[PDB]
Amino acid sequence: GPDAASKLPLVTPHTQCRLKLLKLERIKDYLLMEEEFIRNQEQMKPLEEKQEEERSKVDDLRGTPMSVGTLEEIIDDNHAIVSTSVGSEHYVSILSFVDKDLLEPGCSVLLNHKVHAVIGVLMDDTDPLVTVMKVEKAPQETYADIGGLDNQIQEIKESVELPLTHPEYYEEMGIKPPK
Amino acid sequence: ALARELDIMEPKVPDDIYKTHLENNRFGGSGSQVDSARMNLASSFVNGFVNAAFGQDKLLTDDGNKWLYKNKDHGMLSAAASLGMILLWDVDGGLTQIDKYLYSSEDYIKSGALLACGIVNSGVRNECDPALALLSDYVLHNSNTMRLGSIFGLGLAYAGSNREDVLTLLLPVMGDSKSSMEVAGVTALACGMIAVGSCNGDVTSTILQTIMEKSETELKDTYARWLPLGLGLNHLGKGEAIEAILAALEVVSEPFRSFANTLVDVCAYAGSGNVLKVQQLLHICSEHFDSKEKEEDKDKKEKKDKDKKEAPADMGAHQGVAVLGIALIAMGEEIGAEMALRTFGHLLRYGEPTLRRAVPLALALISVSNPRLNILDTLSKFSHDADPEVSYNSIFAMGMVGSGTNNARLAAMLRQLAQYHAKDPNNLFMVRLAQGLTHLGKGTLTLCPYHSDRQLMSQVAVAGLLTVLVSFLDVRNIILGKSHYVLYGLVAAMQ
Amino acid sequence: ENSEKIKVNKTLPYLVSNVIELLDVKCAVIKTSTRQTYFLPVIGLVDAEKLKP
Amino acid sequence: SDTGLAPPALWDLAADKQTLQSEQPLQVARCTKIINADSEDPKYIINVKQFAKFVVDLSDQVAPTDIEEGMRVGVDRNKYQIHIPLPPKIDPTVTMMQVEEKPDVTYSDVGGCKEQIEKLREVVETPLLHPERFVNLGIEPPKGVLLFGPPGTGKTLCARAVANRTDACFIRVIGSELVQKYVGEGARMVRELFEMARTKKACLIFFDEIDAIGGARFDDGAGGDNEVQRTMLELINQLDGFDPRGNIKVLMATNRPDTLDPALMRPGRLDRKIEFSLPDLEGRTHIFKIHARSMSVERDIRFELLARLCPNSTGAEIRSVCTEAGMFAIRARRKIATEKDFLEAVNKVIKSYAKFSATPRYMTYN
Ligand SMILES: Nc1ncnc2c1ncn2[C@@H]1O[C@H](COP(=O)(O)OP(=O)(O)OP(=O)(O)O)[C@@H](O)[C@H]1O
Ligand SMILES: [Mg+2]
Ligand SMILES: [Mg+2]
Repeated sequence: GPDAASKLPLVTPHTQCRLKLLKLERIKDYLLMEEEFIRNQEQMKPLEEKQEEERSKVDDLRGTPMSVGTLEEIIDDNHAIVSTSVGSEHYVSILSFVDKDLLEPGCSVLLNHKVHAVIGVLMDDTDPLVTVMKVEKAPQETYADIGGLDNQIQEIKESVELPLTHPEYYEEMGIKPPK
Repeated sequence: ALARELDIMEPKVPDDIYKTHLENNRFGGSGSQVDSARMNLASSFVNGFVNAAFGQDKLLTDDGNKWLYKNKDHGMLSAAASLGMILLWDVDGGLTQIDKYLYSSEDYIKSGALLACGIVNSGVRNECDPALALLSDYVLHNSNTMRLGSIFGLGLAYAGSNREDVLTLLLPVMGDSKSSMEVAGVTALACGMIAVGSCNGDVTSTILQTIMEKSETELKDTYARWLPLGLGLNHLGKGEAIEAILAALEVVSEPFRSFANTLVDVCAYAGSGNVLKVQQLLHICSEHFDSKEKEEDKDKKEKKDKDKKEAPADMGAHQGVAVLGIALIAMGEEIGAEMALRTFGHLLRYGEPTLRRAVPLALALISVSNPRLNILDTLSKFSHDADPEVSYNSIFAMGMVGSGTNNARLAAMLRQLAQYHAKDPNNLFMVRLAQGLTHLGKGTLTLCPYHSDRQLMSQVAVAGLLTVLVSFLDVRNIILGKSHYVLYGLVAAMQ
Repeated sequence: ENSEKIKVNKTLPYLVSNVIELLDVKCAVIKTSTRQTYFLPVIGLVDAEKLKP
Repeated sequence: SDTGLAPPALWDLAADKQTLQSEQPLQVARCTKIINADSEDPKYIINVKQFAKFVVDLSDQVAPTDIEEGMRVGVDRNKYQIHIPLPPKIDPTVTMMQVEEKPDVTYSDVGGCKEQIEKLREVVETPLLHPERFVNLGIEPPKGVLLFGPPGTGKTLCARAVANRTDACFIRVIGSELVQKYVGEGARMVRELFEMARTKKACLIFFDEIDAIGGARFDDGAGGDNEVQRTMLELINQLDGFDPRGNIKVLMATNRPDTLDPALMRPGRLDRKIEFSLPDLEGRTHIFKIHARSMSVERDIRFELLARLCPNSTGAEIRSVCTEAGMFAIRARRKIATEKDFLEAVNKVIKSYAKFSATPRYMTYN
């Protein structure tokens, strides 16, 4: 999804070109108005803190013993059928506090322990299959180490490595890289 | 010529096949056909537009008599206008046979036909300019109804025209209060957009025609918003030396003068990227009205923030939208502040899924708690990707149809007439040039349909007036052609 | 009595069970649809002969 | 955090009061399944998942016609009263077969199959679109098509293309998904598939590579394959089986036509058989054009000569020549190809890799 870093990787100037300076100052002015924009409205309208009050109310709406279950089907929005812990299916009501986007049919769901409903999705544990074949780094064998085979190293370089380092070549002749 | 003849394939696209891909709705009813005109009227609107530019692709016109009988007496008046849309850009082809049948009864049906004339005659910019000669006579003729249709078409047909004779001529018709209010009100919007320069004489005169109105009409009108819009674009680029007269002479007026004066400032300051000018709008304006009963003003304040922010080097667009969600909806007022939904689609409306639509607007589209709230957001989505030519759009459209407010009729036509209409092919709606920083002064007309749908007194919900939702379309074509003097033809590729 | 008789039946939710052994030491042993067995001393509002194992 | 933190602005849009207004007034129900409708007036017999089989009647707002035997319905958690009918359960592995995104290929990237394409549109792209033409005559349009040919001829492309224009729902099937561990549930995926399709007024099923579950009936006295055979029978029985199949129009393409049961290859199920033979001279001269468009060329290239240098070259072997001829230009560092580059391409993809190939040992369909 969204990336925390890389706000604007506009390194095209790649130099002391003034264009770098203009964009940076733009955010500064916007930041200044936002500062007194939030705190000012946060005094005469002490309803939601957004930092301690926002989280606090939802926790009460949640339950101390948060439940874990499998979402089995997606009935109309705000409504879903979630398989209970052991073997039961409940026609629970989806709460808007959830992102409402990660609700894949069968991943995971957190439910209140008394009025069971959807309270939140749970990230799925890395399945053991992925870890089985997820080679991290080739220990020691380099590419000049192989030696010997020369005309045969160009084919592999040109099928599984070039289209990822210099896509332009299979970008201007309109040819998809060998499968 | 090069699209159908040279190309071997030439298939037809009936409307029924794709009208209802999901069959859940038809299950259970097992037919149960009804003669409701509300259902029939909406369906015709969707079908009519898609059949444009299809001379031989017409099937519901030869035997269309039956459709006329299945509706109310007054329903056909709104549907009468849609007939003209089929024969788009027909200077004289369609009018040749209409004249011979003019000498006939049923003059009431003729009222709806004229509305179509304005759209077809818009953009041709004929040197002889036949629109006035073929429209002036009926306007001056003494009848509220027959000239009622002529009022809407005249403004749209002359978007590029800026002759002062028409603008002054139209003033008396709207200035005569002896006729229907709607007749004057609907006209006032058209005249505002025609003049994009200064037009000092009429801009001040237009203000006068609004000043000498009773407090009840001025306060509770629900129709005076468009008045500054025409003036706002008619005073763009003016400095403080010009607004000094307006401010000095507007110091002995009612507090409503502050309400209207706000719009002019933004339009005049087209490019004024800054923080000091924007701040008092949100904070000072919001706090002051909390001690009085005046309302319906903060909504316009937020929608106009798009100006001088459309093209922030393609970097301020994402930042601006984020603040709105956490500011205007996070803790804003319950109704007015929460109704800042049509602002997001106004800033950038071309179609960019997964980064600016699913998160910002798609989340609020399922607000089943209040159908009225969904009304603004349901129409908001269609505006920004009406014709994006993207095949990965229909999945979301079906995510609500058949799974939300289906029993209610008021919410029924909100989605069907708009959500299913986003499939129009070979069409583009972006107006920015290739550079993306130089906007078109007359191309910014896609701003009127951003508060009228909110109230809906004889605007959208009430049948009788729906051309307001058809006139704001002003864009270019998406087809590029190459040819030679002797019709040689090349196959040069593009990337 | 009918008012009181309906009161127990008025609790419409029943628990379906299969009769296991209609012992005559006219009693019945049932096996509710929850894997629980019982020894209803009195058959209840049903004949003692219409009930076959 | 890290569990369900959504846009905070949307939480207030959630109207926590309404959520409390919904986290109390709205009773949570439990799924169930009806077995009987004991007569008298109400008295519905119910079967919760794994608690018991209770007896329930109604609450107030569910019309008696709204409920029928064997229908999913929610129930109260305290008194067990039906409150809302629930949708039937479709196996998630069978519900993932529905294509939600159309493949990006149209009926203009397949060349030489003019007759095949035309014969594949009067059974899957005309009965549904313009369905009134056949009404003014007594014709039940053929329902089902078998596409067979040597590997890499275009069986899937002509199918992937039909899904790009079809208006009715398109359902995938690979022919290996219908193989499952336990006896039984290899026909459930073939019973659920058609139940889902019948819920759609127009539906197409593409049984791609129907050879793993479409074999011939073979009794060796040693308990040969039987689960796959049972699954095939269910497929055969759901196309013409004493029950109108509906509007489902099957479309199965097989690499090995001479292996199918002589019951899946009769009119009624797999009605029309479309042969995908190796392209002829006019054909492979057209495949070259459809694959060498978005590439740099000498313009003056004898594509016909290249077509005649690979007589029995499948469609795939022609794209590999085009995708490889430009490869010889990336290596020389040039940016515009040449005929000599293509000729070296044919010498490598057609005559140099002919040792392995697939065409010589498949045109016998064995
Ligand atoms: N007539 C054709 N025109 C263009 N490309 C073709 C043609 N026939 C095959 N191809 C190419 O074949 C490739 C895909 O082959 P495809 O899987 O459709 O073949 P197949 O023989 O039906 O497959 P299989 O037997 O392996 O299931 C694509 O790259 C496509 O360009
Ligand atoms: Mg295949
Ligand atoms: Mg046959």
